[PDB]
Amino acid sequence: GSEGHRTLASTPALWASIPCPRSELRLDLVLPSGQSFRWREQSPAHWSGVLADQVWTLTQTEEQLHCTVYRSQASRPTPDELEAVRKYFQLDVTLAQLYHHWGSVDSHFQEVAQKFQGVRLLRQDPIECLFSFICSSNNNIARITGMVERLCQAFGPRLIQLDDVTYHGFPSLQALAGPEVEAHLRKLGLGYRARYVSASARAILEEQGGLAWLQQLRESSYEEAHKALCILPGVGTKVADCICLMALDKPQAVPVDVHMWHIAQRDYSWHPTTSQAKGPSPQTNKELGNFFRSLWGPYAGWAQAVLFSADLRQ
DNA sequence: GGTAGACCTGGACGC
DNA sequence: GCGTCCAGTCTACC
Ligand SMILES: Nc1nc2[nH]c(N)nc2c(=O)[nH]1
Ligand SMILES: [Ca+2]
Repeated sequence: GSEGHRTLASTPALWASIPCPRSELRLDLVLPSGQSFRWREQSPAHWSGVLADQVWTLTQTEEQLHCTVYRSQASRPTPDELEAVRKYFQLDVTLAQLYHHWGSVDSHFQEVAQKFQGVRLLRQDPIECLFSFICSSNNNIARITGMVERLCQAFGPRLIQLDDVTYHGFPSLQALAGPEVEAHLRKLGLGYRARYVSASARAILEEQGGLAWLQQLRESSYEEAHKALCILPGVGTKVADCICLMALDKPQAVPVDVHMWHIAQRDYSWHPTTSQAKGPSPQTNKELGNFFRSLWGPYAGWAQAVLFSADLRQ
């Protein structure tokens, strides 16, 4: 009982709650949907992963989000620690207000959103988000998840061990810039993205001024941020958009992938207009992004997450 | 400025 | 069982 991944039932005294209705968040729809790749449902309806340099397990009831953290004497999450979670899930943003608005201007959204509530955006660490999505290009969520895992296991700080699972913090820039990192990543199966991670780690550290350069984009403008990211190797329109949206507070950023193209064509009968090409291309992708923004507004990136997540459930 | 394949790696087909 | 197909970014021309 004292060992292994905790459960709300097995270690009651070891869980603190946070007011949060299923309407505001659905762990099962958010955590495995390709925003963050480091959450695993170790026990049914119980998700474990690293949050703010500590390992947590989370599970929810109808109106509560149950949180438990592994740090020395096993205690309960403190009010400050719970605050780290509220920030991770950006709980100050009311999902119901957004859903209402989107559903109100988009018929199709209302339709889909009635069966997929609780899909919101995680507020992620810039570095993890950056490299995690560099590994996402021309790839599938299942594969990306393993790559990210092995990556953290090889270059990330070892945290704690639950059962046979050893958790690691996300690798530092210096670590990812180290010697022979690409080669090691290749043996780890990242394919040609091994070089991207390495190259981008070094470019940021030995050309852009380092971490301060990234962290600073949060205050910059979507246009600026997205522009600056494409500098980095392996970071194109999509990855840049994912980073802006998921880690830089750019809620209007709309990543364009295979899923968003299908959704556009199938549910909106969309077609590029200002672009002569009628298939994916730097031009058409850019236009699609604008179309969704024009369609959903300032939080288009969040609306996009709802449909994207629902489109995975096929 | 705007299109072609080429591209690591498996799960999933189709044959 | 073996050969496609599929889940973005970059480069080589046009
Ligand atoms: N459009 C889009 N593509 C994605 N890829 C991954 N991995 N996550 C997303 C997402 O949220 N949106
Ligand atoms: Ca594709």
